[PDB]
Amino acid sequence: IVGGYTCGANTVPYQVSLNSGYHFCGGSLINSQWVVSAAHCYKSGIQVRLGEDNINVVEGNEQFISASKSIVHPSYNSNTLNNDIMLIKLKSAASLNSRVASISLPTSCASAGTQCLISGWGNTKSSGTSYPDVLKCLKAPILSDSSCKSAYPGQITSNMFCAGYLEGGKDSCQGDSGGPVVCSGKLQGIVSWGSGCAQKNKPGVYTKVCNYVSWIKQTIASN
Ligand SMILES: NC(=[NH2+])c1ccc2nc(-c3ccccc3O)[nH]c2c1
Ligand SMILES: [Ca+2]
Repeated sequence: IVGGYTCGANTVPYQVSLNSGYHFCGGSLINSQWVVSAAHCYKSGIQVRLGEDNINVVEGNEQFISASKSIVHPSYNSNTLNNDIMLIKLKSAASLNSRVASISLPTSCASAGTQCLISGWGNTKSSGTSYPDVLKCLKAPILSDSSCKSAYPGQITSNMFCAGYLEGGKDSCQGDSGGPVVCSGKLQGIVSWGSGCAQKNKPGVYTKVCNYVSWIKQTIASN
């Protein structure tokens, strides 16, 4: 996250870290045995880490659980990142309390102007790299579809939305992919892509979760 603030330990209780020997993507806990992330974060041998604040120090609230299966969206296109969403089922259910809790899926799609909370352990610099060990947060608004398509002509589909600042300085970044965009207590987006990070007129682009609720619910119900 570039230009964000330190969230504070376990203040984002649905945030997970996907680990394959190291943190490589974020994710959101949607129930005690399922995590939603970005399809471009897919790989085999994923261990889901819940209750994390400092990903390099075991502080006491962590739950490390392996994935039993991953399901990438049937229409995911890795060249355009359209339908960039995946589901991960945990080998055992996590123990939910105040520091590890699931986030609700939305009943309605959020509108431009909505302020949301984006979080992750991604790079905090726009030029250069500095990866933080504790969770960073950013409050940002969803932008109009007009501003979004104008910033990325020919690349935005109906399954994506932009959120951020056209002025730059604040954005999600590499290492934040797969994480949550929560607006009014509902998971409305998944950190998906951007052109660099925090650059002027290049806001972050997110998977529009409201368009996948039926698929998520039907998938969980049968697996
Ligand atoms: N600017 C942004 N909002 C952004 C967000 C997530 C990203 N994730 C990446 C990324 C880059 C290389 C490999 C995987 C990634 O998720 N770039 C990203 C950029
Ligand atoms: Ca830790």
